[PDB]
Amino acid sequence: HMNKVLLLSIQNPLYPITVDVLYTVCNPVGKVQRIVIFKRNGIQAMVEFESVLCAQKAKAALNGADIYAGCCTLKIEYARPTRLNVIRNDNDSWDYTKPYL
Amino acid sequence: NPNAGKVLLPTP
Repeated sequence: HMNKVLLLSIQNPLYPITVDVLYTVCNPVGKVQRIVIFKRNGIQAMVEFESVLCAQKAKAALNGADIYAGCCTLKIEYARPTRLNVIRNDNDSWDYTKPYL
Repeated sequence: NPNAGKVLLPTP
């Protein structure tokens, strides 16, 4: 179901996957509000965008792309949660409306 | 797969 939260699966994650990397990946194509990175079906992340349109733009532009040449291939689907909540801003979760510390 | 071969960032 279309939604403003995307679920990213990072195939062949040869390099670190942190919120700063995913912000530089996603935000130029769709405005990001929150990012949560976790391990489940491999290295995965949910990214909450400002709107459904912004999430659709990010999904269209990034699905199947590699973050870095030859690795870190993105598989993107709509996430189940309609919103994300970030406990703290660190390397694995970030709310871009709120300060570090 | 229209983004096959797309690369987003310089390698670290």
